Amino acid sequence: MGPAKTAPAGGEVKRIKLYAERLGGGQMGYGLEKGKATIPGPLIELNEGDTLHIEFENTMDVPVSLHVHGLDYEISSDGTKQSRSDVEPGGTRTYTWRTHVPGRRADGTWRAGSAGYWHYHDHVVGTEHGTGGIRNGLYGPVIVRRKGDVLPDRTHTIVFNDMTINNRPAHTGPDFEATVGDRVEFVMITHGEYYHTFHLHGHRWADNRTGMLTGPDDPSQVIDNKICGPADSFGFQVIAGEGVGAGAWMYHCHVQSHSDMGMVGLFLVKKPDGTIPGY
Amino acid sequence: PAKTAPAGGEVKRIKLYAERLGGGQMGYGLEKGKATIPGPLIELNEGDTLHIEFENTMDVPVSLHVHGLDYEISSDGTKQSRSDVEPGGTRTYTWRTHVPGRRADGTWRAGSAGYWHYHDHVVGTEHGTGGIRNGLYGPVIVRRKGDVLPDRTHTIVFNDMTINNRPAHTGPDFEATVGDRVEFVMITHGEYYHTFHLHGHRWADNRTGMLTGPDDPSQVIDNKICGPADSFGFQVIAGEGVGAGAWMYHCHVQSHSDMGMVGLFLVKKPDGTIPGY
Amino acid sequence: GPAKTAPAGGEVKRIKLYAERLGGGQMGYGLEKGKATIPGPLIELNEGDTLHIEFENTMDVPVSLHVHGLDYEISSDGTKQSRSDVEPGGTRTYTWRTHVPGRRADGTWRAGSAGYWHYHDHVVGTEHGTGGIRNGLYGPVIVRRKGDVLPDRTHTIVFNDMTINNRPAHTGPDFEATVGDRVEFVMITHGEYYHTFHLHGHRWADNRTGMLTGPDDPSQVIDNKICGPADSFGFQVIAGEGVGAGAWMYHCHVQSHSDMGMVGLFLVKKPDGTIPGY
Ligand SMILES: [Cu+2]
Ligand SMILES: [Cu+2]
Ligand SMILES: [Cu+2]
Ligand SMILES: [Cu+2]
Ligand SMILES: [Cu+2]
Ligand SMILES: [Cu+2]
Ligand SMILES: [Cu+2]
Ligand SMILES: [Cu+2]
Ligand SMILES: [Cu+2]
Ligand SMILES: [Cu+2]
Ligand SMILES: [Cu+2]
Ligand SMILES: [Cu+2]
Repeated sequence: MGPAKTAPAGGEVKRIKLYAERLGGGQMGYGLEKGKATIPGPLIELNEGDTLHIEFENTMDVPVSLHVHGLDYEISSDGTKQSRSDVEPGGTRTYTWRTHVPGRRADGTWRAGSAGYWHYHDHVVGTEHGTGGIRNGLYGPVIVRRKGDVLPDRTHTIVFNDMTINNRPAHTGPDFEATVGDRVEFVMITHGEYYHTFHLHGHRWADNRTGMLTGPDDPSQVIDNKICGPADSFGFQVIAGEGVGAGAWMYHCHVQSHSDMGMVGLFLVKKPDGTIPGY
Repeated sequence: PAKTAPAGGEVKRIKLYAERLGGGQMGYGLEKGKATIPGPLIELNEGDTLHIEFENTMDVPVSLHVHGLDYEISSDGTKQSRSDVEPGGTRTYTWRTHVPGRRADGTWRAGSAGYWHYHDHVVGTEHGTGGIRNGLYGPVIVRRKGDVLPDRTHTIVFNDMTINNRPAHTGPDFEATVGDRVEFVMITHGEYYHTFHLHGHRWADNRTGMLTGPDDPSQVIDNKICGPADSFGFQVIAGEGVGAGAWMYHCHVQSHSDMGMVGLFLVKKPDGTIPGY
Repeated sequence: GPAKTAPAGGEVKRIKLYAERLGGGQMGYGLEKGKATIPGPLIELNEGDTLHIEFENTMDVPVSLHVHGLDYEISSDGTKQSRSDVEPGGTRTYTWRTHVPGRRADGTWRAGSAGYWHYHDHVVGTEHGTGGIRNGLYGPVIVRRKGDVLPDRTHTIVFNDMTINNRPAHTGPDFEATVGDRVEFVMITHGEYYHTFHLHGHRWADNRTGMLTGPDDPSQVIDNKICGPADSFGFQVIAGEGVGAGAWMYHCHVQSHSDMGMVGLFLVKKPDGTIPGY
């Protein structure tokens, strides 16, 4: 275990493509290429100061939109019908997201930077709030890193969408694998009608911007359990198995009927030899 | 720039009336026939004392209960403490506030500063379920010396399934000009949890809703879960980095969105116009 | 006089714990047979302490001990999948450890174990402990950091589904203090529902200790807090500070919940023992 890799300064202009596609069984998803849509959608990362142009195409037969949390966008990128920012069937649009660093305002106040654990999702499918689109799966993680932020080995996204994790059948996970000592990042997003409490066995994080204590000064409560509600996003990083060891470490919503009905997954933490004790 | 709050400590006095409004609604007001939902904004600087000369203008008992401020049990505003007000009655409710400081035990005593609220504790039940439903609630802000002052303050209450007891899809909308420093007080009441969301803007989840400086670890959010009696606030620079537009705020619980808990933060260009609206 | 503070930890400690049936379908944890309570006994450790829990299952159904926030190996997870439950009549030793904060090799700052936590059954009735938790097997755990301020008294309030501590509606509990006492509350939530915890006449910081660290701590100061199953938090107040003696209500603020009896009293006495208006 050596010194942490950290995020560099941003400010570069970046470009991707995104498609909205019908998937099997009435689901809909975002993808970086036609035929490539996933639920959750592709993870988008940026460094504070980066600009992102998303060349967007709706391949479906209903209007769809891309709406993002926390980042800078003009009203023309709001991704709503009210702002005439949605996309007709077979149409395209360029959505532009911007980000900025923190800094002293001319009025003496300190302007918060864009950095955080955020998300994007449809605002027009089935209702003008994207209720149907979100149900069907159009949602995905966005991470904006501040310069100096600690980088993980792997990032995993867990979305509680109504009664499902990542729109999966009950009791299907997903499961994520790590090796003891790995620095693992989780993005935790909630959607739909219901409140949840996210819980992770054998690990804990700080309730704050990065999910990690900035040092001894940081008062933030340290927690393994966090209540969340539709459109909430937070994130954190743990050292897999730290002080605990290898094992199949459950994560799950802690609402009792929710865990019983199956919103449950495994953080599978292997010994260096690839074996998991007691699993 | 950035006007700030002065040091507190004055003794202050206001009149407050509970009154019936249209259709089974009830509200607090600063003058008879002037009641509003939400009630009048009460602002204090830490150390201030507030004497409230309270008159119940209605035909049923009512009370005034406040969160976070200093009050003796006789100002609790409950039946249980015999602090409520009979129909037609008057009472003086007293709220006090204090600054932070070191205690004799060595700990750090938190001051009164923050985003708080008041509301009835006796109407319809001994928890004020009927009164709160009917609209007796209002915002209270206590400022610490040095706190940044806004240009305008707006109160948004999620009360059960309504915003400020309005009919669905009625707003309210609030207007601003790009660059204005705008304060929001966000209160929740009733039966249900909600998630408050504002397009195009973000705030720090902390006492003032703003980062204190480069060392403040607080998560920066546009979406916040809230339950009955939850109280928070923040300030934004209107349109900062995003420009003008009709910027939606709304509950993010999907059916609540769909059922009309929605409003607009209307941010005008200097010329008074809103793009896309 | 200066507050008492928590000492450095690092001792190896040991206790016995029993799971046992109580009246009317209730189940509880206890320090001695016949002694089970709901909530179960308070367990208090200093960071670095190790705790060996010598556990006996007194009941006819398998039961388990699962804990939040503390370090434990998978063999102390307390779940069926890890084969850490305890057969009826059986015994097992569960081991919880704790650690202090400090720098990692990678240069980051490792969070310590300190906090307000809880333990409960993971096993009875479903493999999430739904029956067990409903029956009352849950309890508070506090892990203190060296230097943390210590109270005169600690009280545990658990919102479990629609009850406070599995008590009948409108039964409290009520807690007594004298004006000026330093009183600690551990607030835990279990079951199916979100709640909001509210305390009249007092307030705390929403943060690790429930108290502001000093003039630079940004944490919101609150009298009202939303919580959901398995959330835990705690705080300490000076009873009656700036307010005075009185019967100070606490309750869930969801209106139907308070109307239906999730309510209790923080009874703050004058030094002579009397409470005004009560
Ligand atoms: Cu929206
Ligand atoms: Cu859930
Ligand atoms: Cu657990
Ligand atoms: Cu959203
Ligand atoms: Cu109350
Ligand atoms: Cu809502
Ligand atoms: Cu949004
Ligand atoms: Cu209240
Ligand atoms: Cu579990
Ligand atoms: Cu409740
Ligand atoms: Cu209250
Ligand atoms: Cu648990």
